[PDB]
Amino acid sequence: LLDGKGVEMMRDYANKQLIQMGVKKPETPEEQQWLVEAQQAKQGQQDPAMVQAQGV
Amino acid sequence: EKQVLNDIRGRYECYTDVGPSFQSMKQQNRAEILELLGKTPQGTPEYQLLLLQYFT
Amino acid sequence: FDVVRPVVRKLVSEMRQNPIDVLYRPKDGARPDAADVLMGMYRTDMRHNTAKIAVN
Repeated sequence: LLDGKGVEMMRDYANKQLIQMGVKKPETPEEQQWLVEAQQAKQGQQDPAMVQAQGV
Repeated sequence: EKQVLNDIRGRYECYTDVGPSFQSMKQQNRAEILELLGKTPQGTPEYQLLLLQYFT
Repeated sequence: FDVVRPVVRKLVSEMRQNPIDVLYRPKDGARPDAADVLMGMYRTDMRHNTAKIAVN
C-alpha cells in the first residue's frame, strides 16, 4: 500500500506479522531481531495438557 | 536577506495519476481507511482499521 | 424552443458529480512515502474556490 500516516502504521504491522512467522526473509536488522523475538516466543510456548500428561 | 531554495536533482521521485478530489490529506487518509475497512473481514485487521479510523 | 440545453445541463451535472484530481504516487523503487509532501502541498494550495471554479 501507498504511504500516508495510518496506512503506514498498518503496513508496518503487516511487515512485522509477515516477518514473525518466517514467511518473509528479514533484510533490515529491525526485522532481524523481530524474527529473534518471534523465535524466542515460539521456544517459550507450552500447553497445559502436555504438562498434565508429563506429570502423570 | 533573500533565501534561495536548494533542491537536489533527485526530485522526480513520484509520478502522476488521477484519483478522487480531496480537500486535505486527512480526508484522503480517512477515505483510504474506509476503503480498506470495506474489504477486510471481521477479524483482527478489522479492529486495527476501526481504531485507525477513530484515530483520524 | 430549446431542446439541446437540457442535454447540456444533464451532461454538466453528470461530470460535476464525479470530481477528478491529481494523485502523486511513489515511483518504482522509490521510498514508499516519496509523494506525501508533494501531495500535501498540492492539496493545500488547490483546495481554494478558484481551482474548482477554473476546472468547472
